[PDB]
Amino acid sequence: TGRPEWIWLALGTALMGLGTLYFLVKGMGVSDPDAKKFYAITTLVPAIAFTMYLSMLLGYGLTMVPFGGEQNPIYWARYADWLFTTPLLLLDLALLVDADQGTILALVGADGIMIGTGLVGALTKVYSYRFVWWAISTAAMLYILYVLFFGFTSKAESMRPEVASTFKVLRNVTVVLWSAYPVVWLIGSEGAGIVPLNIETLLFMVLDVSAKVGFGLILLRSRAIFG
Ligand SMILES: *C/C=C(C)/C=C/C=C(C)/C=C/C1=C(C)CCCC1(C)C
Repeated sequence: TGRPEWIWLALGTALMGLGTLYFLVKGMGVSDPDAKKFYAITTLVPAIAFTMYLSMLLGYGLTMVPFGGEQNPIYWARYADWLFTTPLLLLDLALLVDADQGTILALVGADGIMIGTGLVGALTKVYSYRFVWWAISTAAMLYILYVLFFGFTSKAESMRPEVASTFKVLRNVTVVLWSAYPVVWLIGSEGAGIVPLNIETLLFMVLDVSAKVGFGLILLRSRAIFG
């Protein structure tokens, strides 16, 4: 069907795949138990993204939703990806600063809410109500970011310098990249329809690769994953 955005879905497919393979090869060679746990989690992240990117490329995960007097193209496949990838990334961060079980539960719960309401909003047929779900989803995102910035950064002060320094960089990459998603959603096809789907796809691809492969390289190349 040659939709304008396929080139970005194809490029995201390739980068997510390359990233996954490389992390897989690199993780299989490691013998430290703790480093292996980080490797399995981190490898799974782009592996999942890969499948969803490839599916969308082949014409799946796309549904037309009515609102604003138009049949708007909505890629729901993105939420099936993010439902599992975002909490795994949070787990990597939590294991890094040795966060408590209660903290992890709250972050994942908040993450599930962010993705769930995000998807409900992306499927809502009442234009103005789309933004109510988006508002609720962004709020949950802000809760998560608050915890990583105020809770975790504090927690990282119990760890060695290199562990705290690695966490700060990953914390900063996450805060910057994650905060951008709601904005893209708002001005894109899911929201105000200002930015075209092809460009929107290009934007999500850059953020996704960065948030997963970029994040992954930073973490797995560090000495912080060793027990
Ligand atoms: C690999 C994917 C990552 C790191 C995805 C992060 C996605 C977000 C932080 C998404 C946030 C959203 C909102 C705040 C509100 C509207 C809908 C979402 C799900 C796009």
